[PDB]
Amino acid sequence: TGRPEWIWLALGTALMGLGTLYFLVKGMGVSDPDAKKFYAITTLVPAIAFTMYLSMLLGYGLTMVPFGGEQNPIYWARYADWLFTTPLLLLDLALLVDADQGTILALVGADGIMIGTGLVGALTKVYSYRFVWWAISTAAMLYILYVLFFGFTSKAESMRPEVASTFKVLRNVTVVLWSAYPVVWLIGSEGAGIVPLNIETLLFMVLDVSAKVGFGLILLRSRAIFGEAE
Ligand SMILES: CCCCCCCC/C=C\CCCCCCCC(=O)OC[C@H](O)CO
Repeated sequence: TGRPEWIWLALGTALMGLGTLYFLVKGMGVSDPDAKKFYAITTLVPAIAFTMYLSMLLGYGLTMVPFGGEQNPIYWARYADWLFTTPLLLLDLALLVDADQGTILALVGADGIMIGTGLVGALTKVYSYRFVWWAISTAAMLYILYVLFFGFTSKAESMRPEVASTFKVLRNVTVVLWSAYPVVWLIGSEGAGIVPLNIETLLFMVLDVSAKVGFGLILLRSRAIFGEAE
């Protein structure tokens, strides 16, 4: 409670934990193999985020990085979370549209580059270089968003209508929410430092819960997750 952002870390921990438990209960008894994949991916996402939020709340997922002549508090646990949860969210989208394996690898690999370069930027001690890493990570994000809109055209013709509808909604949620992350980083403690760490933590908490629990609620309530069966 010594760090003002503790309240948002505590709320994030609670919301990710509750979301995990809800998805775990909701997925009980699901037998359809396709739906099992979506429940597994979508329950793992907030479960991982729960552990990383808790690690930030308890102080383990925080480190001090010297730059700008200050000791800057950097929550590195965010990147350990996103390293696994962001490819999993992309996998949800890719499986919906029955993406080619090559497209899945392009997405997951670009996503690993996005998170890894974000982590390097977050830990870099030379201030100006932090924004070089931010730019590379943003380029990887833009590549991901490009694929989400322009890499699935060969699947549109054979796509079930409920699949197309749910994918379109989830893709729009993804573009809007994922785009905000580089902005928050750029203006917050890890970039220019014009927004204080407590407001940055609040912003990432709203984004994370929306991108994980909100996204999951939309996906797991849809008929698109079930194979077409009589
Ligand atoms: C001047 C620096 C130039 C280098 C900047 C690199 C840094 C990372 C930037 C963007 C991510 C690149 C993602 C690379 C993954 C591309 C995979 C691919 O090409 O997939 C095509 C295939 O047809 C399947 O759809």
